[PDB]
Amino acid sequence: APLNFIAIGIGATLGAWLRWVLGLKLNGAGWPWGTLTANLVGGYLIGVMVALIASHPEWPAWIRLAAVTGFLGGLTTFSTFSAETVDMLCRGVYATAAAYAGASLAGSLAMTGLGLATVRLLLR
Amino acid sequence: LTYAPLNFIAIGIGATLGAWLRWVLGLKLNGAGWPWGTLTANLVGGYLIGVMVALIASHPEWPAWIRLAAVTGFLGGLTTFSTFSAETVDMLCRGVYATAAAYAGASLAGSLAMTGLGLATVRLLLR
Amino acid sequence: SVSSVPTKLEVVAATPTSLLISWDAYYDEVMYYRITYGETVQEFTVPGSSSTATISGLKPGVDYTITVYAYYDSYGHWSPISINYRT
Amino acid sequence: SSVPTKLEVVAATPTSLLISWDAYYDEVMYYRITYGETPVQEFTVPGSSSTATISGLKPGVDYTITVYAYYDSYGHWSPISINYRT
Ligand SMILES: [F-]
Ligand SMILES: [F-]
Ligand SMILES: [F-]
Ligand SMILES: [F-]
Ligand code: NA
Repeated sequence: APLNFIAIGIGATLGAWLRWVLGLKLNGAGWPWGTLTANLVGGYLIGVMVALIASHPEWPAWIRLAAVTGFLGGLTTFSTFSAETVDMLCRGVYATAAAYAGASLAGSLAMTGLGLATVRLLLR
Repeated sequence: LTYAPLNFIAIGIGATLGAWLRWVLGLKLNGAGWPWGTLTANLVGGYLIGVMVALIASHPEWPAWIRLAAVTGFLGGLTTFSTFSAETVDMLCRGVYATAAAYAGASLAGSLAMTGLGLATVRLLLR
Repeated sequence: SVSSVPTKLEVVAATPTSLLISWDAYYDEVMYYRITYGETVQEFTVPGSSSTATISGLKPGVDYTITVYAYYDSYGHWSPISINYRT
Repeated sequence: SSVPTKLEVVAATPTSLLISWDAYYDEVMYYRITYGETPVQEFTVPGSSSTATISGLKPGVDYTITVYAYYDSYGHWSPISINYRT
């Protein structure tokens, strides 16, 4: 459907803009704080959205595609994280690369659980 | 030059195409037991950013809007960490811890390997 | 308003060792349904176009909890619906 | 080919050096500098800044100095290197 392409296109554009600006303002010369922040916030917000969708089954598909598939799908990134991690590996800072992969993966999983829990606390 | 309105358009157009591709890949590949569509999007995006990083290094004369539309835009809309996170968390609450660890391992180790393959593919074709 | 998806879940027919469950199809697009059953766990999946399912291999006189999850996408599902039934 | 394209030493000290290059505006996020005997020490300088002070060198020893221009967090252009006798 054309509405689905428009809802995903608008969200992904806004999410990518936010991720880019976060990189310009936070990415440091040593560690990519902008990329990590984008993934951690996006990981938290998808936990919020998943719990909000289950509590709002009336929400049609275009809200789902614009918010999650679009915005959060554009806000987070796996390729940027992968290239940043490979660049750390070829530099020899293995402990640094392991910390970045651990903070990105285990951190995003925790933020998603926190995103699920914050909605389940404000509804009861 | 970097913070310019043309770069926002280049990123938005790229991110829109990348998100459309990930959405289609999910509709055609995401299975009932394994999210093959999300994994395909992350694996392909991991390989393509290795290709792009190697191409950018060999073409320093390229203007900034090329890498912003391709990497920051397209590949940033094609891959996803939040969708991967929600899928993995849903595996954990189901109790399939071995499946969740395998999905995280295939997404992490798989993306890094495809990125290395992408770098080596272009650097091989440049000799 | 709407709470769980599917909205209704019922055991339409039973056998000492098996059950036939059915649920109301939701207006929205369901990628797949995930069905869990166990003693008050085993899980399997049917495509989103299905509204019935067979649960077999049960023990007679045992009370089971049947839960159906409606996945709108790979990353999330609506609120599940659960019923209890003793074979 | 490489970014920076040119790399020269403007001033020297028995134990330190001041390298210099042509910094391109708004294109480099940060530079990564590596130096060691021909393990390797690293430091970074902002992308807007040219020149970098490399101190703590030993006299009469050859050092390989490499500059990496990171246009973003995920990649850098081809580096430029010089060898220098302190
Ligand atoms: F990250
Ligand atoms: F990736
Ligand atoms: F993935
Ligand atoms: F995430
Ligand atoms: Na993304």
